[PDB]
Amino acid sequence: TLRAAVFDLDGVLALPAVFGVLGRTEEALALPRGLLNDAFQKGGPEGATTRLMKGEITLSQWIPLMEENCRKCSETAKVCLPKNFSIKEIFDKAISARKINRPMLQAALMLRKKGFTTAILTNTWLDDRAERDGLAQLMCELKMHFDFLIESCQVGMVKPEPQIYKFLLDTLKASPSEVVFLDDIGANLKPARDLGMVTILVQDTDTALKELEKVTGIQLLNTPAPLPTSCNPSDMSHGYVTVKPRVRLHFVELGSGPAVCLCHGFPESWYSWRYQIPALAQAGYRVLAMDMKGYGESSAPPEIEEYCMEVLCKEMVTFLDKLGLSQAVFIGHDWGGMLVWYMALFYPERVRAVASLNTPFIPANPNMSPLESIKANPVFDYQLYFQEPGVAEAELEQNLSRTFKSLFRASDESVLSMHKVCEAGGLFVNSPEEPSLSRMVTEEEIQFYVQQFKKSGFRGPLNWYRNMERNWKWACKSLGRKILIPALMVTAEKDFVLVPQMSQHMEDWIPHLKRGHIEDCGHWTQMDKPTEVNQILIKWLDSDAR
Amino acid sequence: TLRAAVFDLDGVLALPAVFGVLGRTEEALALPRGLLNDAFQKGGPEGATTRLMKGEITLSQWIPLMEENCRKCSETAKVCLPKNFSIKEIFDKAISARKINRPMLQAALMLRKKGFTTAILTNTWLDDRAERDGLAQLMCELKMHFDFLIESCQVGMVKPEPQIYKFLLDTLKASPSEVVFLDDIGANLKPARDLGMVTILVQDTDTALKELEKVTGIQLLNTPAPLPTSCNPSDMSHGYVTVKPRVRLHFVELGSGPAVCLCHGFPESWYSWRYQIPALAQAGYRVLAMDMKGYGESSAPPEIEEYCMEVLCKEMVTFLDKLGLSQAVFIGHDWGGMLVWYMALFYPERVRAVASLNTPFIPANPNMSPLESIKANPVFDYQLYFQEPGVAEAELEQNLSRTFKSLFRASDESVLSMHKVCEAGGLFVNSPEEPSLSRMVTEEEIQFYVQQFKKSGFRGPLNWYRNMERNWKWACKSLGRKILIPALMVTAEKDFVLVPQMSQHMEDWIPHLKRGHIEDCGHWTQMDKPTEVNQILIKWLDSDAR
Ligand SMILES: O=C(Nc1ccc([N+](=O)[O-])cc1)N1CCS[C@@H](c2ccccc2)C1
Ligand SMILES: O=C(Nc1ccc([N+](=O)[O-])cc1)N1CCS[C@@H](c2ccccc2)C1
Repeated sequence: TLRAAVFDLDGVLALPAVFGVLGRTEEALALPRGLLNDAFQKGGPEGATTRLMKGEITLSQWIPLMEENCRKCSETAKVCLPKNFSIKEIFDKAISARKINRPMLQAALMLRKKGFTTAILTNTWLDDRAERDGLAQLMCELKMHFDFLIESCQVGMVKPEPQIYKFLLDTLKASPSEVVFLDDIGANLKPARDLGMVTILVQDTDTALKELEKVTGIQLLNTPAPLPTSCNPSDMSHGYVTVKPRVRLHFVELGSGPAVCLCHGFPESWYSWRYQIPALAQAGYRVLAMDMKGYGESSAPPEIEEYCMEVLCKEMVTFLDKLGLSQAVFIGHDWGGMLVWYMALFYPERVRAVASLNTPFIPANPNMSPLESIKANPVFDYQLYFQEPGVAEAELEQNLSRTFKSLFRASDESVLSMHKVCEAGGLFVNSPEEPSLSRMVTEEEIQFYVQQFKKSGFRGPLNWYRNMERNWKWACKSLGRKILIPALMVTAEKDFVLVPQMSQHMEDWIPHLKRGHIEDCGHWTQMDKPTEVNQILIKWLDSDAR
Repeated sequence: TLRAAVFDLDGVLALPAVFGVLGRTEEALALPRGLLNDAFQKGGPEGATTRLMKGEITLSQWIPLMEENCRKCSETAKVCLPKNFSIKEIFDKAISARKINRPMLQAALMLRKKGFTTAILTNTWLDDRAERDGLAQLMCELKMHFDFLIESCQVGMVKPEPQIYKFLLDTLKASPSEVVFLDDIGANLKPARDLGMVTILVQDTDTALKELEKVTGIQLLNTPAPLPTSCNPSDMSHGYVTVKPRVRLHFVELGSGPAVCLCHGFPESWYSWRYQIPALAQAGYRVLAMDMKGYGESSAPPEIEEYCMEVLCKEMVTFLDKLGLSQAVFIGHDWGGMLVWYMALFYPERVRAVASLNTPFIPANPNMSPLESIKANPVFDYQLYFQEPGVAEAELEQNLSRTFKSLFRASDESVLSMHKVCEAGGLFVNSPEEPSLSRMVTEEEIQFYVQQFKKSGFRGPLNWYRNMERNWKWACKSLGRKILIPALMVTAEKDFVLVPQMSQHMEDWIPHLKRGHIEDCGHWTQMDKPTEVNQILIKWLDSDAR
């Protein structure tokens, strides 16, 4: 019974095969057929290429040796190489053109999801070229999805030598009959077959995957669109900044490029951005996913006033100061969306661009108390329930698993009524003791929220709702301003608390506002429709946020 | 008696004054004298500029109002404004030209060092221009050196209104007679003087500083070159990455731009880079200053083999993987310098560029055991003392303060002999019990090292020396390679362990190697000559590392 799948890199996990460029070059330059591929393999086990693949020499030292072999071959073939012939240019272009074979990666991802151990086994080189970063980025993107990456230049062994296959089996801790090995080189497949491994010669991806699903008994072809890559909390870089004596802010950090600060809502976590963090970093951004004040590993002081928008925003500015960031693009959802509009209004010099999921920008009404404004909307009744210190804390803290399972539900999963919460006497009074698991979350993801909230509970989080008057007075100071930095408003069709129509007048205060809209999407935007959130954010980031 | 110094921004801490550009523009465009400065102040307390400075409107909303005022003024003066007249262009250029007044900043730094509370009090605006980052960067660089930054647009008050001065005194927690207030605007100085503050009208910096030193009794002019900005450990962003089940790596992170990974030596800390971290971040880099494996907040497993170069390097690659960095420039000192050359040799695709302080690159001799090679050099005797587990640990751990005070000494401060350490029976056998404090360190800096080493002691650190044979065998695999990525070798004249002459053959293996050399500099390069280390590293980074 199979339990391990091994993939080659060139011609299997990445296409077009860097190998196939020698053939393409011969054709484009009208050189004798196989001349370049012959110079490439010259000397066989004792030649320059084997030394390169074993890690004896680097790619830059190999380049002149390949050029000498090309000349020796051309002399024998009684031909002339072009005037401007460059092995470096040929390989720079070939490596740059080589991209991940997405259906092959999806298959390896599915096999690993079904309990297989997966590995990449590759004949590769030590790349010291000026443009080596492109390949580094490729290898980084691919390697994260596999249990092991075995590189010939690192192990000092090369396919087809039998030792590399015994090394593979030893790292896999598996007998050969338990292993599928996929390669585009028939000669490199032979030693695996000779040991009794199931082997697949890869020409076109589709046939290789039909052979692979026939042999594993797992559907890999024509399968539904998979979810974006999520985060394993223990595999992340965890950052901590003290913003004032009793307050520290925690964040998860991934990637390089312009800083993108992700601000979650109520009652959430940095982990609410789990499907966005890997995608935004892959898109060329440095992601800083916060635990907002009152949450997870960030400090949660008890005082109500520690949670007014003026102080929360001041602390986020201090957070940038301490990290040495002059700006960040700010992306918020829910209460984090409210903070992000206030960051744009009060600190435009620190905000590269601003985006909000669900939360619209609505200016303070100076002729009405915020209580009156909240009371006018029947959907906002739950906010009055949140006012009295200790009441919502007791109910939300009574059974953590029940709390998250009841809150975190898709629009079709009997959401939770938000009207007559005060009349009813609580949020979960008409809710089951043991709610069913929403399709948006796994049991393990729920238990991450339970564990996070065990530290500080709901006092700090509920305090974000307890500064209505304080926030209203501060917001009134900004009534003559306009938001003129790049801005994105993303609406969610089925969010019945933060309804798309509530955002209809935003243009009056943000004239150049850009929009996104997600249909069949409830309040929990990020986990409800992760693929579409990612597409809308990356498109806006690359156009408007550098 | 004075105890607080307050500085204006424009014309005082930053020059040329953005104000003075209206005059310059009038002259360059042959417009009536004061026409632009008159349109700028139009309406006085009720005009567009006051609304801007109070934060009622942003800089982008103000721009058309200033243009209307310019036209109204020109109509009255019976003149025409040019065809291509643009307030935006004028202000973009003026703000971009405005730089920190370094001697004024040095004076504020000296006053704060002598116990003064310092503040910036400024009439400024909410900057939402596309080029707002330049000013954001300026404000960031300046604000870090002060106790308070009071901005008119944030407090909704403006100089010369008396309320802003009462607000200043309340934030300073000081009576007016205790405050020096420096401003380039005579009208903005009057309310401070009226309250009884010592005031200084700033025209030329030199006269202002003579007035300032006369009044405080502190030398601020013609003073020696100050040290670069250091780090306060509690003010930094602290990062943590798990690289494998029992191993986590700690780092301090500051700035934005290409990732620069700082690797300390023995027996050191991330804090050994304290004078480099702020300077490199200011220079446009993202600094990651490590606690190397075995040190500070990083894990310190007991096994010798956990500290061989192959594993240390593999873990540093995993560290980049987990942070989502395809590359970093690697800068090492001492044992960190050795690791960084090995990162370049084994993982060139992950190393943007490589620099070493003191540690040369010397290839492994395959015809001699590493023990023999170490025994050949009399200065390397202390390494034989470090071999036997527990022996050097007991001596180095006996009195932590004595350990660091004995080790950390400048070339002229009776360093410590490194020959006949085994014969002598220890490192400190001819050393005093209570060593004097080196001029390189303060008592507080010593106590930071003491506190860090209290966690794991010297077992993990000494284990870096205990893998001679293991490192020699691994290094021999790289004997046919050359280092062809950008490389910097920095030599220290008076390092008598890592002598400059030991680096003389490096070109044979690193043909394009660049060099730096520091005269009158001992082993502790970073703290011995911080200004020169900073100059050499920033120059090489901007030329060779993007
Ligand atoms: O209550 C909110 N969202 C929310 C989040 C979670 C739940 N929940 O039930 O889990 C309910 C509501 N909001 C956060 C974004 S704006 C905020 C708001 C503040 C002032 C006025 C109107 C609306 C309301
Ligand atoms: O011992 C070293 N430095 C050092 C650091 C601190 C002290 N000290 O006394 O504090 C003494 C020596 N070295 C680290 C850089 S290369 C290393 C080395 C390894 C192998 C062969 C020769 C030299 C020696």
